[PDB]
Amino acid sequence: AVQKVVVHPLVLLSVVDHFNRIGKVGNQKRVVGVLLGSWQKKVLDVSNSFAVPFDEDDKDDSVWFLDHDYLENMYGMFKKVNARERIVGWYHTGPKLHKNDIAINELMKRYCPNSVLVIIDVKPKDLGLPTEAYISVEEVHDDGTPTSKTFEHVTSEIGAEEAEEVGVEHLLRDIKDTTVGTLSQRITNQVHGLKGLNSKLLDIRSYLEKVATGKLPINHQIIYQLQDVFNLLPDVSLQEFVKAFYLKTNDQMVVVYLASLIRSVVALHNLINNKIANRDAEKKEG
Amino acid sequence: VAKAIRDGVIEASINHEKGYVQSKEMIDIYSTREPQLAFHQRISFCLDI
Amino acid sequence: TRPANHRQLTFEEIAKSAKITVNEVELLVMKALSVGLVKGSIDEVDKRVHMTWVQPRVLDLQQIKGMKDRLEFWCTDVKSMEMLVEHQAHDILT
Amino acid sequence: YLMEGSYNKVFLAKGNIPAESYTFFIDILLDTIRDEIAGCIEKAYEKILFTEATRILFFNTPKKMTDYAKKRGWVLGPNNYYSFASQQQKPEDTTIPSTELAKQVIEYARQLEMIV
Repeated sequence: AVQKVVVHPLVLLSVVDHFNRIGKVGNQKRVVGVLLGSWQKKVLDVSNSFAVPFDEDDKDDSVWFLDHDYLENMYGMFKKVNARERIVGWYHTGPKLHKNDIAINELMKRYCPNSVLVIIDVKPKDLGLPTEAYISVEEVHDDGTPTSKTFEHVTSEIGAEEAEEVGVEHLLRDIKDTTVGTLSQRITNQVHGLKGLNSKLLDIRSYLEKVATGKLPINHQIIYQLQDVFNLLPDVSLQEFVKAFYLKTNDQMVVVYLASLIRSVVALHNLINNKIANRDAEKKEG
Repeated sequence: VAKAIRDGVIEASINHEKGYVQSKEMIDIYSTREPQLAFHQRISFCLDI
Repeated sequence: TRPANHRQLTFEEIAKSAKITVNEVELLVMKALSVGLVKGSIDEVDKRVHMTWVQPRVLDLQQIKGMKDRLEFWCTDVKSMEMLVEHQAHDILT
Repeated sequence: YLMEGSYNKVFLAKGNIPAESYTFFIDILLDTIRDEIAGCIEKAYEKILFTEATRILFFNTPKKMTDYAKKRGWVLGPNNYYSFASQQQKPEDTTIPSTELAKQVIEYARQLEMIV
């Protein structure tokens, strides 16, 4: 169905300022809007979006209000300026998914049979991506219901277009990477990976702590996946693995040795050239 | 021979009752760690120069 | 029952546990490999079985605490390596 | 003679001194040499006859061989002694490098991309 979704910075800025301008008026918690984008093969692209009047009550999670005519006429109005765009799904800025999401998704599945839900965090505090992508599906199991509606995650990333790229480059004057080389290849890849892995393990720790003491709704799929995780850890004490590891490392170090030798030779040549060329400049002054 | 064996000069063993010395053969030095060090030294040198 | 380390088991153990003689045990494991219940490989000349993967199962609430403890002393290695790599290569960029 | 393993000449000359008594130091040398020979025999042997130790170490049959073996424990009797050696501790582990080699590569990177 869907493999990857790509998000442009334009919709992010639109989400941010919509949240600001609607939350300044009063103490609302969640806001809703509709996205526009394009399809190609199994890859989805999001270009722009517009807001919509939405109301929800904190007293109960079964009462809420959206506007149909607003959405219809606003889509018709954006049609007259660019016909390539089309309705693809909706977004809500909630920190975490709510109970009513299934109902709203069913409500606006009429305009797009393959609606995709997107969650944007407006005040991130970590290095992770602010966007999360979900798609509805029907799940089946042993007993309880033949089918049940459930969300499933889809990989998301932030893309860029040429004009958008030059705009965001002009906007990001203060912050720019120091060097491109082993620096950006090391810190941006390895340390952040350790951070993310530790965070994930902490979250699963928290859920496991919630069980066998507290609420205790023992679920079995999580247990099956945990067994699969704990069974897949390799063993590094095997003799053959150690021998192969040593062989490959010894094979690899020779190349660095050779490159260092070449660099030393080039440095000596440069020193000779500079000294010879510069020693012949003092006598010209007389 | 014993004194030579004790300090790690050779890896052989001798049978007093019999008399002969049975050398121990073990070769596969490329799987050993030591070439890594033997390259580390020169690499550091070439980086300093 | 057996731990992840040292999962190799002999023919006579199967023969005693299943109350059959040796000559059929191969076929048994063959069947156990055919229907995909367990994944592994089997030797003949040395009378050994190398067992690799078995299906998961449900288990009570006093057993998951073992997995919780394993996560407990798993997270600390990641944290320690994080700190070591961060401190060792500080001046490469502040 | 003492620098290398030749030991028979030491005890042979210990009964031949042309200078004077010198007996205050030859006894200390004898004790140290006997102790180090006992230390050496412990390595590279899994079988030896009981009388062979009496031949190698110059106490012949004074009952001191059993007390001496009490000092250096040994294991078995039946006119035989045995020793066990492992020496596989250093091999079969790649975890021990995993940190020092990471430090070495980090050092290479650090002194490879700093402006001097």
